[PDB]
Formats: sequence, structure tokens, C-alpha cells
Amino acid sequence: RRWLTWQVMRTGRITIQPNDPYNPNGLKYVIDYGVTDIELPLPQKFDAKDG
Amino acid sequence: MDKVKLFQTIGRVEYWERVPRLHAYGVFALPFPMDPDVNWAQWFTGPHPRAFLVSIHKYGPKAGHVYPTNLTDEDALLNVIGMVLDGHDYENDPNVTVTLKAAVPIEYVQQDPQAPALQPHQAVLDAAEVLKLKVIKGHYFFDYTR
Amino acid sequence: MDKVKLFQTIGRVEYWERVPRLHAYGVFALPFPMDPDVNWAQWFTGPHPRAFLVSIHKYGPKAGHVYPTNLTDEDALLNVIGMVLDGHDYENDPNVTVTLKAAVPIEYVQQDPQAPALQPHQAVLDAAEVLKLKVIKGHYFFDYTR
Amino acid sequence: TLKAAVPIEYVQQDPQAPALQPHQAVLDAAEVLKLKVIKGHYFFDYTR
Amino acid sequence: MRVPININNALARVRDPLSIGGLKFPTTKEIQEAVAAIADKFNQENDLVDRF
Amino acid sequence: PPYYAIIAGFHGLPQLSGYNTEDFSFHRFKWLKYANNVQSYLPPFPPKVEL
Repeated sequence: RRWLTWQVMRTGRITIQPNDPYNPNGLKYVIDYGVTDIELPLPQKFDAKDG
Repeated sequence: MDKVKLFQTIGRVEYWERVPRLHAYGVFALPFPMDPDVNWAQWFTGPHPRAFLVSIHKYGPKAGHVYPTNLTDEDALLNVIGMVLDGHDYENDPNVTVTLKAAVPIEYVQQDPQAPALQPHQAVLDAAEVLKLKVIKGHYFFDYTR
Repeated sequence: MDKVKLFQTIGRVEYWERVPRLHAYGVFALPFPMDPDVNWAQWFTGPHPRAFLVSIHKYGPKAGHVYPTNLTDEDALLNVIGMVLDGHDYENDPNVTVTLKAAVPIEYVQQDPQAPALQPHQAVLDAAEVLKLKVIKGHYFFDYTR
Repeated sequence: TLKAAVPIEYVQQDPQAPALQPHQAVLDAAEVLKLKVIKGHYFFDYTR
Repeated sequence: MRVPININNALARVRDPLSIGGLKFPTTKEIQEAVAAIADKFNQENDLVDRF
Repeated sequence: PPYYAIIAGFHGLPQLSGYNTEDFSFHRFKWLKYANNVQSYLPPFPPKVEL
């Protein structure tokens, strides 16, 4: 439960593969939710400084 | 994608409004039977209002039936009887109310079925002299009564 | 004909039962990846119940993915793995529940996508020893575990 | 045990072969030893 | 000018009632419906000029 | 040969509740990279006891 919900808090798509650790069946699921822009861009970070 | 399908449209009604005309010009429309050879489906398909031009069979076996004119045949040019306004139920009625006298804007007449919607069809304007159309401002003036 | 249209049917649905099996033989089913290159819409059309033997890739870029066997593809012949019994949402799920040890009647196994309804397919009977089948009475007794 | 279903991870044919890791010579002799591999888990019925 | 529709009944109409597809038998499910209605509230009109 | 077994599991999937209705976008949570190096402003952690 916590890993499924953290997968969509982290990226926004549940993408389990046939070579996952705890996928012995090897199912292929690319459940995509289409969260629009998952990350806000910064060309420079807060701790970036000069002078 | 796989187990969650996102929002995705099913259908699209695009309700338009019917072709206007001059109040102060009058109107004179007559019912005609329709030529069954020509595919009247693919003329009345679009939701946008159009007004194409029809021509009668002056002689021949299907005389009295009307077909939409093709701008290369001279017999359809010399026998144009009017335009059909906004729409008509083709599949549930084999007859048509053809307006023989009206005053339609030039934006709303498209001779080919696969024409740009709400655009002045240039091949109609280029040959409007033979078709007895007298463009004045932005409108076609026509009566095929004589 | 034109103004008063008669009764014409516009849609029929056709419900069936699922493919039965023997109680005393035991079911044993596993899930599997599905090859995307197979038109899985084709194999799941007809609502009359059919089953079809499914192979698995040995290696390569689609290893573990499953695909319906063709009797000239010897790589599909040597790697037959089971049989999907019933219908399945091909568009809502890329993973099917292949049944491995079961006993299904001879009338409900089809291998062409243009198959008849409920008819004993002849090509799966004429090569029932290389697809590891043993038609005992009227039933396909198979076990792809060993 | 004659008929069971054990993972590939837990079949070690050599006593000095590393545990918790699939032994390769068992897989390269899977047909002679009549072990069918379908997943991780092996399958064998030497009774039939 | 709106499209002349009854929205409550039109939400009932959209469901294809036959709907046997992949599973070869009618599934179980649960349906929710909602009537959006978009507008354009930034094409305002000149309220000031008739004070002058 | 007597044995004993326990099976366990569930069915489920996380559902995103809200969606925009004009366009079909989703905006409730977003990520961000604010600090380039901030491990220097953090105390160290004790190691794991591999007994």
C-alpha cells in the first residue's frame, strides 16, 4: 500500500516491470496517471552563489 | 495507460446556426424530387451550415429530379434552378425544398462537399456570371424564376 | 421505404456460458506477459466461448511474453505453454491468466482467428501429439507442468 | 521428494556452489534432467 | 445560445447498453457523472465609459 | 505428509480524486530541486550493526 502510493507521489506513474525484485510472475504494468508537470524547474538552485 | 484510462472524448456535437438571408428581398421555394444516383449523404453530413447549388434534368428519363451541379458539365450549368439552404433530412425524405429566390452571404456557399467550411468558394465566384449570380456586397443575388 | 421505416434490428447481444472443465482433474493457472505485436483484439471477438493454445518466447527482447501459436512456427510448437480459457480485457490488461493443467472438451479449442463456433478444429487434432495433448474421450487432457 | 515446485534460487547441485544464486549447469541440463522452467520456480514430476 | 440538450438524461444516454467486449460476459462496475460547463469570464465589457 | 499453509493478499490501486474539468490536467502536488549540496548542513548518521 505504501509503495504503490509512494510511486505516484514520487513520479506519477506506477511502472512495474518483468525484472523487478518482488515480481516473480514478471507482469508488465505501465499504469500512468498523467500528472501534468511533476517537477518545477530551477535553472539555478537556492544554495548556488558567487562572489 | 493500462489499468487507469484517462479522460478521453467520445463524441462532439457542434451545433451551428442556419444560413441567414436578407429580410427585405423575399423568398420563393418549391419542392423538388431528388436524383437517387448522387450520394446525398455526403452533402448533408457536416454540422457547419452550407448552401450548394442544384440543377434539374430538363429532358431525359429522370426529368424533374435535381442533382447538385458540377462546375465542369455544361448541361448542369445551363439548367441551374436554385440553391438548397442549410440542411435537409435525406434518408427519411426523397424530396427537397429548393429555394429559387433568396439572398445568401458569400461565406456560406460551397459547391464541392469537401470544401472549406464558412469560406468563399473561389470557383463559384469565378463562374458566377453563367450561374446568374450577381454579387453586390458580400452576398449572392439570384432568382431562377426566369 | 422513405417516410415510414419498418422494424429493423439495430443491435443484438449474445450471452453464453464459460468453457467447462472436469472437476476431478484440477485447475492450475499462472499469469504471464503478453506480446504487444499480436492483434489481441482479434482473438477475443466472438462471444461464443473458445479457448486457444498459447506459446511463450524462449529468449530475445520479448522473453516471457506470450503469443498464440501457429502450426508452422516450430518455435511456437516446441514452446507451447498452456491455454487461455475464456475472454479477457485485451485493451485494459497486458497480462493474461494462462491455464496449464486442465481438461477442456474437444469442441471449445480453436486455433484460427477465423474459427467456427463450437466446432472441433481439425489442425489441432492432426498434431495433438506435438502440442502435448491427449484426446481421451471428448476432452483435451493436457498438462504443461512436466 | 518426487513431485514439488522449488525456485531456481534454491537448487544447488554442487556443495561448494554459492547459495541464494541460480546454478547454471542445472539450467543447461534442464531438459536431460526433465526440469521444466516456466518462472523462477522449477517443476518436476518424476513419478509420471 | 446554448446547445438545446437535457443534460441529466444525456448523461444516461452515453452508456453503450450492450457492452460485451473483452471478457465475453458483462462485467461489474460503478459509474459517476458530472456536468461541467466552461465559460470565458475574462472577456469583460467597458463598464467605465458610460460614467463619462 | 502433513503440511500447513497461509495465503494472504488484497485487491486495490490508488485513485487520483480531483481532475481539472476545462482541460484535463492535474495539479495538486509537484516536486522541486531546491538545494544542490545540503548534506554538509546535516549531522552524520550511525552505521548499521551487521551482527
